[PDB]
Amino acid sequence: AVQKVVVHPLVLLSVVDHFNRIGKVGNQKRVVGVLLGSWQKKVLDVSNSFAVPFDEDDKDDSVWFLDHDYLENMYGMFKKVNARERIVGWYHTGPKLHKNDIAINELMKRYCPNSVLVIIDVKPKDLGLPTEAYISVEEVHDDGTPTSKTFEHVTSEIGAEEAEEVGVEHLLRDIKDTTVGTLSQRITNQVHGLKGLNSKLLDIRSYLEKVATGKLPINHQIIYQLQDVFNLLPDVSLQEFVKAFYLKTNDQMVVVYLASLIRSVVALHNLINNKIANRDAEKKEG
Amino acid sequence: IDAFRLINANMMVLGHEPRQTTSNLGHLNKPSIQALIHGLNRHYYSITINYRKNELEQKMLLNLHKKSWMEGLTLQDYSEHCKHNESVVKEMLELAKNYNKAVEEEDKMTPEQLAIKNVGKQDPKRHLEEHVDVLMTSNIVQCLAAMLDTVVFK
Amino acid sequence: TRPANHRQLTFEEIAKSAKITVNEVELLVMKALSVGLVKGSIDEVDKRVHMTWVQPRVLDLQQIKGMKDRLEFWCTDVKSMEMLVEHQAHDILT
Amino acid sequence: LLKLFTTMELMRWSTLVEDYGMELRKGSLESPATDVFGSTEEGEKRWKDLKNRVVEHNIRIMAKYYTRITMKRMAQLLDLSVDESEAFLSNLVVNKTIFAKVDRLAGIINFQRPKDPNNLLNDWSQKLNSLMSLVNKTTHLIAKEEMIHNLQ
Amino acid sequence: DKKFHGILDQGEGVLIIFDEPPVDKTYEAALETIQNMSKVVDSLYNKAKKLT
Repeated sequence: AVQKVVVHPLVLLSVVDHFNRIGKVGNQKRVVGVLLGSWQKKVLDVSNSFAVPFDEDDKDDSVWFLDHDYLENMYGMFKKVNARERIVGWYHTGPKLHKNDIAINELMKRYCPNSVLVIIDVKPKDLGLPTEAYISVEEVHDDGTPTSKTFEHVTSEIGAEEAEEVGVEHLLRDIKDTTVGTLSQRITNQVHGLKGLNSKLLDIRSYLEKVATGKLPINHQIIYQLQDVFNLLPDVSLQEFVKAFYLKTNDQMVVVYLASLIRSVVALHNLINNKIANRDAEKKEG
Repeated sequence: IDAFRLINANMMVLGHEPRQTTSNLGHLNKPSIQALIHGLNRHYYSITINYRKNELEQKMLLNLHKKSWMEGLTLQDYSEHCKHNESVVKEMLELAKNYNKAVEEEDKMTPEQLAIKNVGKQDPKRHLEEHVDVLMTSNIVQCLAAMLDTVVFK
Repeated sequence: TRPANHRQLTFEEIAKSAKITVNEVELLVMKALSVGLVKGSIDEVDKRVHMTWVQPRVLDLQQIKGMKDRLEFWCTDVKSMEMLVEHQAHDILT
Repeated sequence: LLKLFTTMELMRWSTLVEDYGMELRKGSLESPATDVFGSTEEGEKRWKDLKNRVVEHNIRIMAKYYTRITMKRMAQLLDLSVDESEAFLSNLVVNKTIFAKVDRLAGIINFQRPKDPNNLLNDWSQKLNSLMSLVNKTTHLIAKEEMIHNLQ
Repeated sequence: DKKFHGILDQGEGVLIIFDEPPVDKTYEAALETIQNMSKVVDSLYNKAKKLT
């Protein structure tokens, strides 16, 4: 059971270039490569990657090629230049995963047993998702379902490292916004923080429309049982939470009589100091 | 980072780096003295380096490395926050008392020279409203997050 | 049946629907708190039983339909009142 | 020992008496129950102490599961008088081992913690932060299950 | 004599025990700055009266 993966920011980048290498002839719309990583704890780390010649045909949709021979020797070279690094899994792109991914994963679990795949989105780069990591489990299946492979979820993030954030800050130099700017910046944090509140809402909007309609089979295990836990706790009971709002008056009180008065009086000093310096330099000009 | 490139011995009594009609040579570095004490400039030459900055990489590195979704409307709520509002006002009271002291002083001891002989990294306007701005921004972001959360959720 | 609208249930509703006597509704709810399928509390001067409930189970497609309508009211409250904030604070946004 | 685990194992002292008619009379060997409780004067001090231990057991579980409790119902749930109930709650609260505070012109006592403004309001933000975080983990999870089955 | 936190009633003959908030330190130091702000405005108007 893997806790989470850590995206070193060289690997994604090194997927973008190889999608751009074949992209002059790119019509396969998918690039499989090998995900190198550093196994630390239950938490996982990723440091490097490389590619592999890959083909696939939708006709009979099981005809494909990793190259074991290319995977042995080139990883052997990265082992020689760096003994710290080993394989932890693989990756592909083209955000809709395809039916073959059971076959690639169950093949190369004989290189690392708890292997893990990461889907990146090279063309989608817009709203809320950097990557995603999948994992395989095989229990009986459930209380009452037929057995299968069933790609499961591992939560993901983007990590960093000292002496690579230097390459982050120096290569961008574009907008260079700090979190400070507490009037302008924090309000916009509340703005687009709420623009994802309806974005996750419109996603949970669309899911129960197409399962109440009844197209896809209802996941009786987690897909609403975790929502059954969810839908009881926006507590808004009034007549004691109404009495939260003299603390609102208390938070107001420091703003009103302290910050409006002193800011006005200090700028009033700048009037008399200027009106003296105006005319006493005017009467001494002649 | 800097990139260099060796010169020959054919122009050794002549001016090396045979550069010509351009004006982008004076930038990107002057020859530094920790570098020109060695083989610069009669052994190689220095060259100019810029970056091939591209789109389809720049924003996906920016937005994906520094990002937090639900952080923008958290609270850090009140027991850590009313204590901070408690603290800052107390020395600001004495800062106001020190602000009174210079204003009621107001002597013609050549007051631009009286201010330079009374330098203390202190009151007049520097140790002023700087705190008041922090008291303003902290309570506004605290109360705007408080009012929006009552609005949205039920 | 009432999803936390006014979840402070009165004792007579339990004593009628469970058809148990009035004096044993307290021993009945202390057992359900002892098992752990509910985490409420008991008042006795008013004999109203306050409810906080964390136990999930199946919810029988018809209750998705009512969950859709509550999610749609949840939609236009978030959507329209964000348009209020953005149009008000547009010039300091950038 | 199972009956004195936790959560009242729903109990009653008169039922404990009817479970313990055997401690004087019958059993496999029966002898320490006659030695500990069946004795005349050393048993009777242990008789009042076993009554004291079970009422001490019932005060803690009432503090767990009750906001308020009337005076008459506590007396019938402790199988003794209202005044002896007043004496039992007095020497426990001056022992500061059970937090309680009574109101005996009307008889209603309460087990509430002493309310304060910010901590109640500290609770609303905590339920809120747990709410907003969980729907993010929810929507992240339903986006995956949508993604897997759409491919089949 | 402040040895106690309470109040009495004659309509019911009843002693009542309560508590009090010690969190006046914000509002105490709030209006003491107004005394400092009163003195500076009295000083400025004196300075502005001295010369136009």
